[PDB]
Amino acid sequence: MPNFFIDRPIFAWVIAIIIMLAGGLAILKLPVAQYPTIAPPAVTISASY
Amino acid sequence: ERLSGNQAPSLYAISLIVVFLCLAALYESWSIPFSVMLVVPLGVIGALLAATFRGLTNDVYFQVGLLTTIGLSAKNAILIVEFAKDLMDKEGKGLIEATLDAVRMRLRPILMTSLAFILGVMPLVISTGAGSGAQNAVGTGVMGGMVTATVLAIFFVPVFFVVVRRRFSRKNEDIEH
Amino acid sequence: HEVVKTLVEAIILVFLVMYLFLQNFRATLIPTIAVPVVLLGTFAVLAAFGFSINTLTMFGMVLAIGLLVDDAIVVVENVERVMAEEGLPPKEATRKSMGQIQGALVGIAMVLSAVFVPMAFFGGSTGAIYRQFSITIVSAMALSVLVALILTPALCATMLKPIAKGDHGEGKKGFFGWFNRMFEKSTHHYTDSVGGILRSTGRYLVLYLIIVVGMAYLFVRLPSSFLPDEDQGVFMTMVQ
Ligand SMILES: CCCCCCCCCCCCO[C@@H]1O[C@H](CO)[C@@H](O[C@H]2O[C@H](CO)[C@@H](O)[C@H](O)[C@H]2O)[C@H](O)[C@H]1O
Ligand SMILES: CCCCCCCCCCCCO[C@@H]1O[C@H](CO)[C@@H](O[C@H]2O[C@H](CO)[C@@H](O)[C@H](O)[C@H]2O)[C@H](O)[C@H]1O
Ligand SMILES: CCCCCCCCCCCCO[C@@H]1O[C@H](CO)[C@@H](O[C@H]2O[C@H](CO)[C@@H](O)[C@H](O)[C@H]2O)[C@H](O)[C@H]1O
Ligand SMILES: CCCCCCCCCCCC
Ligand SMILES: CCCCCCCCCC
Ligand SMILES: CCCCCCCCCC
Repeated sequence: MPNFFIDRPIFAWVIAIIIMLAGGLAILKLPVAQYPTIAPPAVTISASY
Repeated sequence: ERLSGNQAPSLYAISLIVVFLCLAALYESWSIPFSVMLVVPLGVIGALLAATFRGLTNDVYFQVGLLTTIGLSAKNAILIVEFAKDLMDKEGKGLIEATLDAVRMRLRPILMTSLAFILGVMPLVISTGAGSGAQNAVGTGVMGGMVTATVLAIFFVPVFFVVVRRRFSRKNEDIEH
Repeated sequence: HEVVKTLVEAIILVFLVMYLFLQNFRATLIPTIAVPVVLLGTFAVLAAFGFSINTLTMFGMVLAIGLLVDDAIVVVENVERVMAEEGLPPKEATRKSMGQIQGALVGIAMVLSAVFVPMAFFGGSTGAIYRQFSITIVSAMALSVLVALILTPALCATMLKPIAKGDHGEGKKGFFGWFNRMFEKSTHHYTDSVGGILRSTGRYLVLYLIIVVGMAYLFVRLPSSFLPDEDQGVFMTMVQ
């Protein structure tokens, strides 16, 4: 693989660039939070007498 | 929408860029990809003519057929310049010499595909009955695009290439090894 | 069902064009087999990804035919060429041929996915429509490459007629002979022409730039819609 790309620097660049703009695009859509969901879910039953 | 709209330019811009990048890797060149990308207009013009002349509209069906038309004319252009480029590189053949030997070797396979596909979509363009609205829309775009792209590309591609080869090289244009 | 039918007609129409050029039953049969193999496989891929058979996937199939048949034509034709440019036997000719284009076919599928994938990414309701085409067409291209690397070469090496160095059926008696004779001369006419366009060139960028402004001109004029209204054989009347 290394020898392949040593003679094909442009092809090496293409992979790196495609990867980069895929990440740029990802950054626009990705949600933002402090944490992901970490609390366990709860269900509550409420009744009145 | 609303919710917002018009995402077309962004996604086709990036589409355009990725295509150029893939072509750069394919040819190990930053400039040669243009001798392929330049053919995009050649199929679009025909798709636009047929649609307009037929009272059709720019819709989903028109968009997808066009991509298909662009795809194929891209594919034809890529194989042409791939043949020209190799002859020069592998063999010694000089610019013109190879551009002409390539385009000549490429003419037949190109015509086989174009006419097979143009004839293929004829049923759609001719469609009447259930869903003929969609069928007509798909067929006439592709038929128009394929025709112009086919006739225009076989002449414009060899051009694109030599103009691009000359504008971005060093030596040279003479036979060699 | 109407789209399935044009799908079948398109395959028949393809077979007839193949025959016009290949002028032989078994050769025309090669690209004619590749098509239904790839298409049917595509249905399998759609199922594996939870897609359904719908107007959009069906039209993706139809458009795929152009891409599919082209992969096959490129493979078979190149062998037919090789064989007439060397007189290599069929089995040997495809081996040489495949080694020559095999890398391009794969490369091209990748550049192509770049033109179809992006629309899998439209947002909202819209997005689900375009996505049906993306996956159908991209999948088909993938399978098409596989088939071009597996079946087509095998089929070429066993079903293709040996061609003698220099033979172009130019000396066949009948329509083909006349067609074969017509195509060669026309080819030279083609090469000649191109030969002259290259001696000039500046005049053709002008032309290109005309075509491009023409293109842009027509584009901004062409109204835009989404999906057409279909006559679905029914309607309603509201009374208030
Ligand atoms: C690597 C080469 C790739 C080349 C690709 C180029 C070919 C594609 C060109 C046609 C694309 C569609 O063209 C453009 O589409 C959008 C919607 O998607 C239209 O936009 C209009 O219709 C849609 C319909 O719901 C709305 O989302 C949009 O808000 C509205 O303004 C534009 O009026 C039209 O001009
Ligand atoms: C070589 C070209 C390849 C492309 C061909 C593509 C064909 C597209 C077909 C789309 C519509 C078919 O729709 C589908 O048909 C089959 C049978 O015909 C039905 O299937 C039903 O019929 C058959 C018997 O007649 C039974 O084996 C099956 O158990 C039953 O469920 C499906 O319930 C229906 O949804
Ligand atoms: C998210 C990751 C991003 C990666 C995306 C991938 C980029 C797209 C690849 C397209 C290139 C086409 O496919 C590949 O291109 C290279 C580029 O010279 C070609 O390479 C070809 O020429 C060289 C010599 O110059 C040979 O050593 C090689 O065996 C041959 O295949 C091949 O025909 C093909 O293997
Ligand atoms: C002299 C080396 C030239 C290599 C060019 C690489 C271009 C990187 C572009 C980065 C785009 C995000
Ligand atoms: C996507 C940006 C790629 C730019 C490549 C430029 C290469 C120029 C070297 C001659
Ligand atoms: C998308 C921009 C690509 C720029 C390529 C420049 C080519 C320079 C070659 C010397």
